[PDB]
Amino acid sequence: QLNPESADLRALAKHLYDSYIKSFPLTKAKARAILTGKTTDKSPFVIYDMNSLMMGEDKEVAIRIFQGCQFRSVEAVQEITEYAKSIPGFVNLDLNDQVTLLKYGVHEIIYTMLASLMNKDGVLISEGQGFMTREFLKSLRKPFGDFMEPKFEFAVKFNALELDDSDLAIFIAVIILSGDRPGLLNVKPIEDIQDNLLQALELQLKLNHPESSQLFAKLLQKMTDLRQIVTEHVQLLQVIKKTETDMSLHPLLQEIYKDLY
Amino acid sequence: NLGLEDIIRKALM
Ligand SMILES: *c1ccc([N+](=O)[O-])cc1C(=O)Nc1ccncc1
Repeated sequence: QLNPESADLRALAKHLYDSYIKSFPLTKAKARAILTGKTTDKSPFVIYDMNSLMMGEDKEVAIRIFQGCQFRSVEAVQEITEYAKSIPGFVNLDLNDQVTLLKYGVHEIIYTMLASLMNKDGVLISEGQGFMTREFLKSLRKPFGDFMEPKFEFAVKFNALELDDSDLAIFIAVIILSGDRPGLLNVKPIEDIQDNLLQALELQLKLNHPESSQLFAKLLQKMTDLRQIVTEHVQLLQVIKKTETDMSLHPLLQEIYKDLY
Repeated sequence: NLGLEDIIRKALM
């Protein structure tokens, strides 16, 4: 069981973890410390209704929200791309397949990292300075009230797997090396890498999660839920076009949504 | 998104 081949998989897990720490300053451990109220450095303010929203103040509306959250996500996309450079074999793939892998993968990784910011009560905002409640978000007028609730539904179940940053480093690498993306030119060298990452993930979860039989399968099922969240955005855009009701939104709420995804 | 592909292509440089 401990042999040259398993040692190589442990080495790959550590290489990915080290690169993950270098690439992503916003770790899961950091997010959870704030959520469970462990960090006494300027604790986050809770925004749970319109009155607290106003006390928290420190070209359709929805389209502007999406333009703004995509702009605020540029740094995350850059961090993800830097991380992908550290995955052995990735930079040797055809450049167009590297771009294709990242253009679909970044959205799923952003949602994975957004889950770290979420619990059943709400989500961290304003660089950890604020906490926006789930039920306040859900209470807002259509179509805005429906934006975030399926991501909370995903995050609560995802967080119950109790993955740590060591796990997440390999899981995110597996997401990037998805051989089933549309428009990929050479699928086999991608699959070759992903199969090695999958072996490394399998071993990592056995060593790190004695409590969870079928955790490997359950985590692979989550990749299915991530893709569905992304494709639900197309439907959300259609709901916005169709919407024949007032879609005005408080500017502070617009600002909060631009911090989400 | 062509803009997103642009950001990725430059970060890959
Ligand atoms: C940005 C800000 C908020 C929301 N939202 O509440 O649903 C969405 C976005 C956004 O642009 N999300 C996105 C996901 C996947 N692909 C493209 C965009």
